[PDB]
Amino acid sequence: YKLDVLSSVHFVPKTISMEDAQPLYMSNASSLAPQEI
Amino acid sequence: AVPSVQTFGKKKSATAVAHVKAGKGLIKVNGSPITLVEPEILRFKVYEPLLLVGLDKFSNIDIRVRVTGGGHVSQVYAIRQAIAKGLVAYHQKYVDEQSKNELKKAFTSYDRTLLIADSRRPEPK
Amino acid sequence: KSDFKFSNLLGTVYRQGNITFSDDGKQLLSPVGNRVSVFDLINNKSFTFEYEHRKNIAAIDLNKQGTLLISIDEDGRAILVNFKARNVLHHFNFKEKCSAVKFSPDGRLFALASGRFLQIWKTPDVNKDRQFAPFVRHRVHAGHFQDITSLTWSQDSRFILTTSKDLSAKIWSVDSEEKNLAATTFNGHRDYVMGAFFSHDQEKIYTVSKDGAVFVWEFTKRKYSWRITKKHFFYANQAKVKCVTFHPATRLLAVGFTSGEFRLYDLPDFTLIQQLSMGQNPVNTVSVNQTGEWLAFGSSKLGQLLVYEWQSESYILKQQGHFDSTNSLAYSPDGSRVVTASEDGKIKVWDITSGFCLATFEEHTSSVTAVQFAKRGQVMFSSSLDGTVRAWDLIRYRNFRTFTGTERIQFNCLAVDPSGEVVCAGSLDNFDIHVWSVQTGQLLDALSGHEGPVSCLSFSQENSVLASASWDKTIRIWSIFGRSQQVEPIEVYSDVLALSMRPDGKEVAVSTLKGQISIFNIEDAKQVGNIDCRKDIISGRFNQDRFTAKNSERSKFFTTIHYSFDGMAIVAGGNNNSICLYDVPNEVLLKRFIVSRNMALNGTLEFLNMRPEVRVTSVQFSPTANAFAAASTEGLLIYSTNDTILFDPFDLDVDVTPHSTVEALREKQFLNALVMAFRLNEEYLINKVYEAIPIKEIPLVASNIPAIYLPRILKFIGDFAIESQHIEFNLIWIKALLSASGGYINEHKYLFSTAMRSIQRFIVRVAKEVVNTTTDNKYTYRFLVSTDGSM
Amino acid sequence: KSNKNFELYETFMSLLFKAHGDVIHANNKNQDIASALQNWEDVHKKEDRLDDLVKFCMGVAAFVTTA
Amino acid sequence: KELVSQKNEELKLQINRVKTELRSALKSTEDDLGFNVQGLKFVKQQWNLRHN
Amino acid sequence: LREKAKERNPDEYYHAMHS
Amino acid sequence: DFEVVEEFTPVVLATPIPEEVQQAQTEIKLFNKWSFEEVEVKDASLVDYVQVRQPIFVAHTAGRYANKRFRKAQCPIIERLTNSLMMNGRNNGKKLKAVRIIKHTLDIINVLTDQNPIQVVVDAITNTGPREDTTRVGGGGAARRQAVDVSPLRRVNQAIALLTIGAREAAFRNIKTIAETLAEELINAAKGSSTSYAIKKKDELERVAKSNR
Amino acid sequence: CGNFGFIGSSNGSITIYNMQSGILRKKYKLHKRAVTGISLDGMNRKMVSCGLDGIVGFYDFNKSTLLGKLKLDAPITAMVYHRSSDLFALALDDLSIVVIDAVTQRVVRQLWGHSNRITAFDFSPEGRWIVSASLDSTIRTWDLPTGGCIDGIIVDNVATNVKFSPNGDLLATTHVTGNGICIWTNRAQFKTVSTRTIDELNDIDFNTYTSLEQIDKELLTLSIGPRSKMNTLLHLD
Amino acid sequence: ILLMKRCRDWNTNAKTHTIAQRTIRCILMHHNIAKLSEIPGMVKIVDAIIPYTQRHFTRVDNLVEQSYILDYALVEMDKLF
Amino acid sequence: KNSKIFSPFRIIGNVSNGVPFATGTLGSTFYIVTCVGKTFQIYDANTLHL
Amino acid sequence: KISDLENKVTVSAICRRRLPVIMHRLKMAETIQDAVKFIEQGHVRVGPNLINDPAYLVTRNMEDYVTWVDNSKIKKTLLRYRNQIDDFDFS
Repeated sequence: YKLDVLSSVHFVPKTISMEDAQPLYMSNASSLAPQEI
Repeated sequence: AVPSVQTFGKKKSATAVAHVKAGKGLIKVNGSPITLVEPEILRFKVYEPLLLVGLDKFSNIDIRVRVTGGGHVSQVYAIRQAIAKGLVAYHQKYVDEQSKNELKKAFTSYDRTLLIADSRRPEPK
Repeated sequence: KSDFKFSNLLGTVYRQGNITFSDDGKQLLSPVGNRVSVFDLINNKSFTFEYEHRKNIAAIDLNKQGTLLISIDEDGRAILVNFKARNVLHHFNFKEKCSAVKFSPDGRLFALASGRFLQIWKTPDVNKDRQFAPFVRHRVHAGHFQDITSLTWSQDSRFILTTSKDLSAKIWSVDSEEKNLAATTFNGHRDYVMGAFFSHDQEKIYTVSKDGAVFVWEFTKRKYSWRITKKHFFYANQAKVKCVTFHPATRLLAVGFTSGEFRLYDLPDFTLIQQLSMGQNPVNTVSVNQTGEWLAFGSSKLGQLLVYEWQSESYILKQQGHFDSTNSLAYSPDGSRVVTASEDGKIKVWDITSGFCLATFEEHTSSVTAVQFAKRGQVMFSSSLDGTVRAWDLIRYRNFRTFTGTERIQFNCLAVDPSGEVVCAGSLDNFDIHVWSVQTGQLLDALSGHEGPVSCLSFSQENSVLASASWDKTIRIWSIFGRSQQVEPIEVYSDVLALSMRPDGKEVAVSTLKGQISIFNIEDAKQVGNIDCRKDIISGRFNQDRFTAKNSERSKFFTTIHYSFDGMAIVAGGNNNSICLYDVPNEVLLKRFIVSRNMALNGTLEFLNMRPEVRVTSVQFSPTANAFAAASTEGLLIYSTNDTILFDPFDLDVDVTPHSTVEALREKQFLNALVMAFRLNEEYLINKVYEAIPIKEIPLVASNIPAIYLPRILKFIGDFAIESQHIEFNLIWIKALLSASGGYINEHKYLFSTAMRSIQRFIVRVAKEVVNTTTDNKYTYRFLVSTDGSM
Repeated sequence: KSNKNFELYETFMSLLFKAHGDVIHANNKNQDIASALQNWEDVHKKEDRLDDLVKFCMGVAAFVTTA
Repeated sequence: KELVSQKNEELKLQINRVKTELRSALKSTEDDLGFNVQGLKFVKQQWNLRHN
Repeated sequence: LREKAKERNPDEYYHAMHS
Repeated sequence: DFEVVEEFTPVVLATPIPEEVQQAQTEIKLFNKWSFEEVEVKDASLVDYVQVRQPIFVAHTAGRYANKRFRKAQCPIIERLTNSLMMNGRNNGKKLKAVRIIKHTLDIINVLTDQNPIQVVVDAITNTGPREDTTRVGGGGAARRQAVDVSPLRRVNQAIALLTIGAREAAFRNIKTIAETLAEELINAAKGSSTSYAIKKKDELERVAKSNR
Repeated sequence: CGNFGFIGSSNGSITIYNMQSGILRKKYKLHKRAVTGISLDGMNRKMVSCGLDGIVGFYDFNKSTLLGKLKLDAPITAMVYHRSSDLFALALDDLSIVVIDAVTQRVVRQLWGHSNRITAFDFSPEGRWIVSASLDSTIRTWDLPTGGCIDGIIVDNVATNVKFSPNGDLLATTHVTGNGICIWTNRAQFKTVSTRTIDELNDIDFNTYTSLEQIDKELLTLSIGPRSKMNTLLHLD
Repeated sequence: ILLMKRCRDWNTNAKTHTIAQRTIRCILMHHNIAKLSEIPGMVKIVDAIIPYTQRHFTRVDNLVEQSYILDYALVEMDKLF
Repeated sequence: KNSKIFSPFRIIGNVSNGVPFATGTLGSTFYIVTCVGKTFQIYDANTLHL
Repeated sequence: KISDLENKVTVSAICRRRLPVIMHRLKMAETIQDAVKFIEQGHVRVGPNLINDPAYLVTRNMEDYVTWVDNSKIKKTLLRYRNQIDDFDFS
């Protein structure tokens, strides 16, 4: 962070839990490669 | 103090420096007028920069062109390049930009070797 | 034809401020950046409001009739919007800092947290016309010692609870005639009181503090006034209360702490209904429905938004933008979804019919550069600065190849031929063009040739030639297939960025650094024309300058170009806040849009009397939707068009009127009525005559249709059949159309390309899904009857 | 029967089948459920006309676009 | 583009015959495939409904 | 001096180069 | 009725430009004598392989016309003519000599038979270029011929090569020289007289193709 | 595009000057009496001259030829151009308004109704309405799709000039008296308004058409509403 | 279960495939479903059966979708004369 | 007479007609109040906004 | 160098990537005292885009392209003193 802010043109900003970043809602191991299965 | 502009053009080794400034029509190559270009058979190759656009775009200017180096036909290609890009630079920065890119569209519609040269050498197959 | 309104805003789903539901739970509206957005949560869609504050936005609400929104920025620039038609209505300036606004439940009045004071205003009306001075200040109150941190309204319009950073929570009456009822000042909390709420029966007042205290004030005895009958504690370890709300009609108190946690309670007994956590960064605002079911949260550090149904503990939407990053985009060649690729280093796959991030792809370490689809849009690619490019599919949603150089070199751009075999990428500090085979993930060749760094690539789509372009002022036409590897250089005047190629594969458009666009034929090498574009972009005067606001060549060039799929319009954007779009055959600007007016962004306006800076990095046209996406510093920007209000007909004359079309329809000359409405080119007339043509002559009209309205008819049938309902009627129309005139579009392939994409992604998005569902129903029936299991 | 909300009725029936169609398969060929889903499929088997229509239209669209 | 422009009633009858019998064969084998995959997914899902 | 000519660096500028 | 005026002063530059030059500034004629307008290719299948849609001033447009496969079919037909004519052992790189003898050549085909010389050279190309041809089929060693056809690029190339080498063979060392013998051979090939070397070779090639087809 | 000024004289000479230096660029001369209306497309590809001998000239202006010369049967006071929909409206002196398009050159709408000299045109920015103010002290709003009036405001003073906003909410009308410029706010973009001819099928009246729920019984529909509801319902476990 | 192992072996092709699908059809329509569920270890091979027959289902679906160009050629040959 | 599309909003560019404008004090900001033809306007006397 | 990054990368090296001292080592200026004046007046681009803050660290792969912009007084007087002012491309 401190290196590319020094060396970049534009600025760079930077119990029970969950997660908002996922591959897909719908597929969910019902989309697997048949060669791998 | 007159509005002058200066451009460069070059084929293989010849070099042509052109000074376009607000004058009254005269067009000179090493002092000698444009009617007398040496190889005598490419005189229209040096004419067609001032023949695609009409002489009324040359009524207000005058062009003195020094030319050194290169052979005969490389010299006359250098003069046509210097004439064309000097005219479009003078119209770029002393009269209207619509006339500038109208001239540039006319030259790049005739052939764009009148303006910039393929100056990058060969392919190693 | 260039009537590009600003329709949607994908990306950055919440930035700063307080999320609010509508009068019902159907429309969740959120303070994204400068503007606001509205997500329709039942008819699942999204739009973004067309207005724009002058700074970042700070507080939003809409009144309980749902017909009037007010947003208010960080300084006092109140925008009042008639909500049900998206027209800006009034432009007021409050004189100082605002903290939170709140409409009264009847809708007559609203209240405003103006620092240490409190403002009380009555709203204007929306039935009567535009006034001039419509804000009548009702009353100010000045009883505090420090700034107000929140307000809550009573159920009736009589009392407000003003909770502040000074430890008082004060109850204030709305009219002075009954002021002697309760003007009292509940003290008692240790540090800051951050909420105060009435109960349903307004005899109990809860007050919630910073450290996690809940105080229940009640009017009991020891005339006799307002003692504290019950104290509750949250007992988070070092997580103070960051936001609160309390829906009284179901007694639900939602409290989000400053460590990504939120709990929520049934308050009068104080039982912990539900406790969970969102991240390692504080939840900033909460909101409830009117009916207690939906419950939405907004975390401001990463900029993510939750909604929650807590009866059946499940969500409806869960999105997350980025923190100041959108580095490229790409559509799919069936225009139904759009990949954005974010400079934090992660890929997102939005869908344009919804507004939801249906997929993240968190794989890359360092920054990402560009994305590019191939093979009808179910294989995409992504190039990083980490040192690799990599493939993805959009069926399994997984990598399958990680192409890399053996040298740890970053990349800048990439492209891929339509016959999905080879993948080219273009770096910054080894001057080459690498190509990999996508069948076997190896490096095919180090296809050199330039003298400097390359900046922008594209493969063709008809001959699949490569067209690289590099900072040696040179573009370079490559033919890499079939025993030859033919090179052909073309030499531009100045430095070169930003290549794009026409979708018929006959010419290539390139930007320059000397503020110009050129187009080059590629079976030849002569030009066609150069659009001069250095007089019609307005970069902003920076706050770090000595120079002027126009002469400084800051971003007087175009960092990204794209063609349109008809072949004429070119859209172009640069590091300045101006999006231009041109056409090639006349070399003139169709239009110029400013992208933003945030003076928080530094180089935004022209006359301002490090920083985030406004920038546009990738622009593309839609393959079907007649919209274009920009990838700004804010997020994805979607400017859409329509066949609506612009009245742009096609060779009408004196007799063709909508009355004449509808009387020809009732006199049943259906083909004459259809061409009489398409000459007029108006939305309701086209839709009416198209629905009201009955079924027994669809072969007659689709055979005797003219040969010049057919791309318009195909484009309309597609863009009506996507969001239509009559799928068998649409399928009958398309069957008749491309059975009667099938060979003609095949001999005139190119001008039907922006229509034949539409009716093919009409089929593979809804119709084939419905048909495989009824296929599965038929097969499950056939199984459950044909076999016999009686245990 | 009435051709309205066709995708919703198809997904309702498939939701029924994959939710608790196991009892349907188990005491299959009882007279009540046999005639019930027999007339259901006597109505449902007309609904492959749009199957024939999309298998026409997607193939002809791909053909007249590509070749 | 020449197969359209040909003029042969015998050839177009032959095309109709080939078309209807080929689509009958392909819909038959697709019927077999779909009935098998739905019966097998029922078998697996009720096994998991027993003791997942 | 031939080596400095082959590395001339064509963008040098001082106050003394006005005349 | 309709009128457009653009220039208003009589434009005369301070250097006196010749009147033929400022007449040519209206419409570009070849060598300031011959209009590329009203030149049509009376045959089909050789349009867009001859190129008479660009009025040039002199056949010396020295752009790069050979670093692609088919992009030597767009430089104009008389520039390809003078460039194919320039080559022998006595002359390579003598292109101003080649241009001056093509200038004398088209001047005297004007003074003999005034259609216009570029029209004469274009339909001379079309009548010259052969249409069927023979190749050596392998057969293990048997000298059997076989009949093929020729693409229009091959027709135009072999046409300009046959015209040039026919003028070479017709003024190797006898009375005339290359200029007037190219004139006479080219007007014979333009008329279709079957007295020129070009149509003799075309008839011979098509005759052996017709024979062992 | 701002690089060309067009001037129409009292002897038919329309002179086209370049702008940012002031030198003359070209000079068209078609009319033989004076010239009253000049305009030009966004594409710099079709310009229109409109002279009160009664003739309208369609020129190319990227070449310098003309390619159309329509004649009319009245003198012409004024002209206005809607560039977004290639249309342009003409006053006449049989008191008609004739709007014609600059591509197909037909006489596409003939609008009667006024009773004196008309003195103000403007096209609304969406191209659906024109507003004309006329010396019988009236202001009429013509909808050219139906080719008919919508309302006629009888303002007491004669309205001199009528312009629109770039985003069609404001009318700026000046009258013959009163120093200031009167401003009118429409109720146009707030709700659709009727299309009914006044003097002294409700779908096409109010310019909108809702989709009916189904055509007939044997034509399938889908779920009237969203499309992800089916996928959520099939996969929500 | 031995024949089912042979069927799972045969299923992952495109030539030996319709044979496997009609074998599993005849077993599935001529046996007991609770028998086929409580045969020991007979889910560990039908879970490998189902994606291959799903892939073949989509492949034959795409081929029978592509087969309508003969219908298009028929309607165009009817439109010719 | 009465319209149906355009409601009249504000005469702009007019600050007086000849009627004597009046003045007064709204507490702090002195306001002048002028007559224009049919309607009246109110201006501030510190910034001369309206 | 792998483990001896403990001793060499100091202030005198981490400030040697700065655009003033890279400018002075590229001999684009007399000294830092007016190199900061040039790059604060906004005459100096690196890559395609202009850079104004005089604390920028030009990287390894951008040291080759830290050159003056077109249309600037110093580029004009440099080409005037060399007498090669090709005035077609703006200067």
